[PDB]
Amino acid sequence: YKETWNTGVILLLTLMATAFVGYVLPWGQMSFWGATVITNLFSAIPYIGHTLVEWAWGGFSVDNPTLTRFFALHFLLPFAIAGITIIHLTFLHESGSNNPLGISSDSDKIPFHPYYSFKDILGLTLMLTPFLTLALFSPNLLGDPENFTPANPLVTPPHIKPEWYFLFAYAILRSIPNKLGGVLALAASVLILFLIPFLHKSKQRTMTFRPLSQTLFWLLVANLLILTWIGSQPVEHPFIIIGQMASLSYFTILLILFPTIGTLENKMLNY
Amino acid sequence: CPGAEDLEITKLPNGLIIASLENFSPASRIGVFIKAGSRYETTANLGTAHLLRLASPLTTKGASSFRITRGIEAVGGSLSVYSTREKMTYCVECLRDHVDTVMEYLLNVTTAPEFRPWEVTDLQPQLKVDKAVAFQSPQVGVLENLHAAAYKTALANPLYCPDYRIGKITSEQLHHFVQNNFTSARMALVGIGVKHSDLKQVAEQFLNIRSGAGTSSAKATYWGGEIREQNGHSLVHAAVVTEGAAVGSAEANAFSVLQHVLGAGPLIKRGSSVTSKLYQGVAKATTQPFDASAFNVNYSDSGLFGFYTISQAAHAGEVIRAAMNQLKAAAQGGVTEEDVTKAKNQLKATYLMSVETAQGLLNEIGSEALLSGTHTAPSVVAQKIDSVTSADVVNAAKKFVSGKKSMAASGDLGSTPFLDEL
Amino acid sequence: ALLRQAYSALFRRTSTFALTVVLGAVLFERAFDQGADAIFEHLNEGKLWKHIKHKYEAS
Amino acid sequence: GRLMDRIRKWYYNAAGFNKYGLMRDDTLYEDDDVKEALKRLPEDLYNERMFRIKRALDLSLKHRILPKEQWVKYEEDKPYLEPYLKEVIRERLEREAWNKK
Amino acid sequence: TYAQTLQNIPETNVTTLDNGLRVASEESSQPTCTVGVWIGAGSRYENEKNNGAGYFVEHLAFKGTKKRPCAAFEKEVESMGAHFNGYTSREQTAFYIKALSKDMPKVVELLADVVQNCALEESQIEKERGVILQELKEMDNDMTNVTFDYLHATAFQGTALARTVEGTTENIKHLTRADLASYIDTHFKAPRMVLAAAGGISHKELVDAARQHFSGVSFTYKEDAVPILPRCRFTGSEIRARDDALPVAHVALAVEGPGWADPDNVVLHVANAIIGRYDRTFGGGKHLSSRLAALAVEHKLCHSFQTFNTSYSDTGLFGFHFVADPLSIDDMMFCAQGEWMRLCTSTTESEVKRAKNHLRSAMVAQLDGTTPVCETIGSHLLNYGRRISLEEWDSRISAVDARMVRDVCSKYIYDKCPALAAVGPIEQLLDYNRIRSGMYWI
Amino acid sequence: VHNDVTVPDFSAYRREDVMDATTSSQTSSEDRKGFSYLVTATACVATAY
Amino acid sequence: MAPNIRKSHPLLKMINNSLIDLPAPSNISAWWNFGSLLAVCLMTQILTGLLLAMH
Amino acid sequence: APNIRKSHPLLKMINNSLIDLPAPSNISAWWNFGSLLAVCLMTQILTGLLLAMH
Ligand code: HEM
Ligand code: HEM
Ligand code: HEM
Ligand SMILES: CO/C=C(/C(=O)OC)c1ccccc1Oc1cc(Oc2ccccc2C#N)ncn1
Repeated sequence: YKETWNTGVILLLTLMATAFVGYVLPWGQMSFWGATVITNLFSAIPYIGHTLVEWAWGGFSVDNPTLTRFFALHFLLPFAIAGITIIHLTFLHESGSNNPLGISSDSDKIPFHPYYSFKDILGLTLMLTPFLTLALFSPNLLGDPENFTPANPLVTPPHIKPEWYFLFAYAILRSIPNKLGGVLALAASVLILFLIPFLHKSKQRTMTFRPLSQTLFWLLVANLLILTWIGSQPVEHPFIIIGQMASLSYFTILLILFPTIGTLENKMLNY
Repeated sequence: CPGAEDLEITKLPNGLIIASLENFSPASRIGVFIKAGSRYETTANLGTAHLLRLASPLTTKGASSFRITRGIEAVGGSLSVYSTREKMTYCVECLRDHVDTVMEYLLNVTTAPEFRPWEVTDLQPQLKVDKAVAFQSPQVGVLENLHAAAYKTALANPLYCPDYRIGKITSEQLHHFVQNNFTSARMALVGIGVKHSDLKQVAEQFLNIRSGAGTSSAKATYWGGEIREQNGHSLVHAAVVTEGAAVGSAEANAFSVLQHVLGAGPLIKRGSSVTSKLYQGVAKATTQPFDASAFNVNYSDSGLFGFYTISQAAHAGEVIRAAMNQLKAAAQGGVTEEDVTKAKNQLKATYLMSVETAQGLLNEIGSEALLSGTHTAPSVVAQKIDSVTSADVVNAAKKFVSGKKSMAASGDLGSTPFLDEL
Repeated sequence: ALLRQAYSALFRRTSTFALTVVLGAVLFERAFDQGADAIFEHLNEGKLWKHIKHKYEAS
Repeated sequence: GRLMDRIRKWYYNAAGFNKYGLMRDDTLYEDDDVKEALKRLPEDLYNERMFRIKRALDLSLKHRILPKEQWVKYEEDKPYLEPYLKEVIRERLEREAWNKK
Repeated sequence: TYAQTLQNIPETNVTTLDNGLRVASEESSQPTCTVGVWIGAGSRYENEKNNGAGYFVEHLAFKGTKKRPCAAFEKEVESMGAHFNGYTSREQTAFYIKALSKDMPKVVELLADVVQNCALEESQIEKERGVILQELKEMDNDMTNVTFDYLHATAFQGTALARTVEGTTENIKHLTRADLASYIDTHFKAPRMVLAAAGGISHKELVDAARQHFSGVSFTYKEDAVPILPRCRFTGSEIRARDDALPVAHVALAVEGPGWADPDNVVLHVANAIIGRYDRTFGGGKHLSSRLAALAVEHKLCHSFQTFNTSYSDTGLFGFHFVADPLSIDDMMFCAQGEWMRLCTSTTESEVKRAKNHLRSAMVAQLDGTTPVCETIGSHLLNYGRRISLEEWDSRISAVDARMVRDVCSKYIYDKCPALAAVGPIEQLLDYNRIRSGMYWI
Repeated sequence: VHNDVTVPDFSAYRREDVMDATTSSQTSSEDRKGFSYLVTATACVATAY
Repeated sequence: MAPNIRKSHPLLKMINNSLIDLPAPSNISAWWNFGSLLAVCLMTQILTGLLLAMH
Repeated sequence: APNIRKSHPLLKMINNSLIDLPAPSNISAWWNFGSLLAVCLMTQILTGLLLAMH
């Protein structure tokens, strides 16, 4: 469902930018250093590098004029997310939902209400429990203690690392030693999602009845846990090599293996 | 360089006749004439001949629906199917240098149809359209009902698929119809603008559905009924006929001539027809606009003869009566020896002019090579035409005033007479 | 005839019409600015720093 | 020898759609060619396909499968659509080719 | 081969009688023939007060001459099996006869008798007056012709070409024996006429029979002079005749054409062949090569559509006409204009290659019979001042290529203010401005 | 009937070059279009600035 | 206009064709629950976000 | 559908409200304020964000 998918990738990118600029607002140590590390990456773009960066900062370093514009952005983007979400669902309604067997469900459709209004409300409380259990019984489990210290430009924290949900990308970033290649590699780690619709070779829609693709799928998921883990570790042996392996297999699996195994499976169905 | 060529005409072992004439025209026109039509239809498969007519562009075993149309159009060619109640012609035209190309599709369409169910299913709603445009001419509606009132079978069958049958014809029926009629002994491969050896090498080493004469049409039983259609139209079309003469019949020429004597179509634009006894007769009868002509059809084992009359509702009475009195007056020796002379000329001219058309010529040639196997020279057909006494004509007329009449009328018949009031 | 030439060369094919607007803007700006600034300074002789600057400009 | 056949029959069982009572062709993603192909299917084949699918979706929402007895056997899987689908693709490639020339 | 057959076509013989009349013919080996006189007259030559005269004259041309009254005349033609027909357009009129070559001379005499001695019987005129008035009401229900009339009415608004051939209700209710007499005496004259014949006829025997019945000689230099007509100004504009009670809408759109003499007309015709025509009874349906045809089919865009290139001496009309249901006018128009833009910007050698073959077959098909061959001669002379053989047409048509179609089309279509005529339930078709915009950028 | 219908007179609005019914209006067309398009192209430049 | 106001109204009609009478596959699993959670997630972030922004 | 201005799920919206949208032929200048209000709004939001950043 190409458009529903592409608007979805846009939702993801906007969500990341939002969380990124939101993270700076408390102005703790990781707030400032994360902002500093990441935004400096772009001064590596050729010719227009330093310019774009200094423009974004509103000066020569992450400072007050950066904070005020990040607050403005953080307040704004969520509304763009809400807007684009409407588009997401609009494109979606053009086709309706896909289903787990990947075959036409026109022969068996049911009204959203009460079936899914109830299923979704139930799904809401099932998730909401672990959420609140965390926010109430372990408030700081996921946060960096470094952020309980006011930002200090003259004291680099020993381990500048992101929030769990960015770790996997941080790992890929550091996998390519070379400021420019790493930035591209970083960008690509998410932009890769725009290519998925073009790498589908299977004659079937889902992986429900595709055992080879299913294991490749769980390899990928495991691959991402590894990158997440690598992203939280210092840049040293054995983490450095493991990092490059997982970063390399990440792109191989999506760009090469998935489309290849898909074709292979088409042959094994005598197609 | 090019000059006077001669109209060759072979006949293969299977009975497949091949006519041919090279007139060095920059364009060719090949055709496949066949003895088939709504005449061979049964109450069971009515309309199948009609649908077959529209099915000419459907995929065949050699070419696809797509390639047929694209392929022909590519060389600026054409492909069409004309047909009567008892003959079907599949012809194509194109510049001389493309004959071989256009030929493939022609050959494919007539001898290798596939009638794929889906293609056939999508095509049927088209009979509804095709038929609707045709019936815009009241002319066509009464003729349908005429053959229905004039016969109990074969020829009584409509030329346009009946309504109740649209969407019910099947690939099986199409196939059976073709297998049982499109047989080498019922087909002729005519072809103007081509060398005979060539058109012959094609017919043989290529045509395959063959042998026999398959299904044979039931005899044309005459009914003599009267079908009337009340539909409001300000103009009433009426046609009163009687069993006429068959084709290849000696009695044919007699009627054809009685046709022109009574009048068969105007020769002068917006002009009155004085040479038309029938026209002139009715003219003296009514005062308002109208039209009247001599109707004459010659079939394999029968024919119909009479008059056809368009007229304002309130005057259909006077107009049809007049058309009658003018036929009786003719059966009672009301025919000058001159009238017979004028007619014979109009007939010869009409015939001769009706062949200047590539289409008209091919039709002429092939019509014979199918219901004969020979080409009656123009001088011979001339000799046959004038060799018609003034008596023959008055006899033909008699046969009408005497024979059992069948009538077909449609419009605001509120003042139209019934066959038994004539 | 300029209008005809203009039409044929510039305004007929949409590609050239866009090229004319761009090239036209680049030239219009350069000229329009110089002109306006020209006007503004004349209407304000000896009032702008540009004007009095020389008096203290002398290292 | 019978290698390709050992593999296929293996993948076939590994895939598992036969546990829903679906034929291989029932599992095809309905792109443009497949849609045309389906329109050409005879009524009976079409209604059977429809039931098989409706049945599968019902099993799927129930999180069940058919009893081992009802599973489609590798060698009894009828390739009811492959014939039509091939012709549709053949026709399409002809046009594509021709519209290029 | 095709090439050769074209060369071996008997030449057209043209010779001029000192009185200004031209006699042309193509002798074939046919026992039947057609001879007639094509006149450079029509409604364009009429004026605001005699508009409809040439048509009124067309209704009398057959009701007898002075030498032989009505009954006598008809009876003489009928009795010989000859067919007498004719017509009258905006810039051309013709009266021709179909008979056996054997009567070629008796025919010629009848012709000359008609154009030169029309009786113009006072009692007849009052009768044809009522007849013409009915033919107007009949033709009024022919949307296709109502549309092309309106197209002219506006495309050439304020000029001679803006008038219909039949004339006005007033002109017809009042035209006089004089006006008709005058019209004839003013327009039917040797220098402006052509006696053409085709079939089995001897050019000689023809011209001899000609000199004999087309004697009338001129004295002054004026009589030998063919009058040049005042040029008609084209106007990009529209006329919308709306009647939602009509079942289908008709729409015709056109830009100004070059006029007979221009070689581009060859390319223009090739262009129209690429777009072609359609109608719900074409069996090719969705596989037709015409892109517009295919679209019309796929999307049920119209009941029919045609492209045309109507030429005139000094101008013309290059456009298209279509019939559609109220709710598909917009898409049809949209696609149609789209195809025109394709012509100017992206024609393919493949397309022209095919358009050319279709055109060849077309020209050849226009010479199928004696009447159609005779109609060609009458016209070729009257418009090109000579006969253009198929061999020549073919030569010209073969020189046309993609690159050339694009340039010519761009030159006549691209960014031009078109003339638009719409009749019927046309609410969905709208705005001249929008249509004008469909005139540029593929 | 439609034969009695004619286009009103637009002399009150016609541009000078197409005022005369006996003159080809094509000759002055690139002029009329060239002018109006010149205004437009200028509006664009003003706006692009 | 129409019988029930859930279809006629220019707004409810939207709420109906996307959250009530909207045709859904009968067999979609729990993995299809994340869209709505994402939507609710978003409403909640915006809400708590504004409340924090005010201080 | 023939033109992509009607088929597309988004352009279709832009078309049915700013291009092919049926408007009275005689509306005056008093009907120009809705669009100005819209433009006015886009401009306030724009200049507002630019100011909010400082
Ligand atoms: C703020 C984030 C997003 C919101 C609020 C959102 C919301 C929704 C909703 C409510 C649905 C319908 C219910 C469902 O199928 O789960 C949906 C479906 C879908 N979304 Fe999202 N989505 C978001 C992000 C994304 C992303 C990142 C992608 C992928 C890059 C995406 C891809 C899809 C697709 C392809 C569907 C179709 C589901 C199917 O197969 O039936 N969405 N989304
Ligand atoms: C897409 C929804 C949003 C996301 C993903 C998001 C994310 C974040 C994150 C990651 C933080 C830092 C949390 C921390 O302190 O460790 C943050 C802070 C903040 N957000 Fe949001 N936010 C969202 C929407 C909003 C909105 C709409 C507002 C209000 C207009 C807002 C206002 C704030 C404020 C005031 C802070 C700073 C105070 C604080 O650190 O708690 N947020 N947000
Ligand atoms: C409906 C649109 C808006 C209206 C009617 C509006 C109106 C105003 C008014 C009346 C003022 C005071 C002006 C003054 O200084 O005298 C103001 C100030 C301000 N507005 Fe807006 N505003 C709008 C939108 C926005 C938006 C969307 C933002 C940015 C998120 C914003 C940010 C500001 C800021 C930062 C100020 C304070 C600085 C200043 O006074 O110039 N405004 N606005
Ligand atoms: C301001 O720093 C915010 C951080 C954060 O994690 O916010 C949730 C952060 C903290 C420490 C170190 C880095 C940080 O930021 C980031 C940002 C980031 O952004 C991307 C994620 C995926 C793809 C591309 C990028 C980029 N650029 N990927 C990884 N870490």
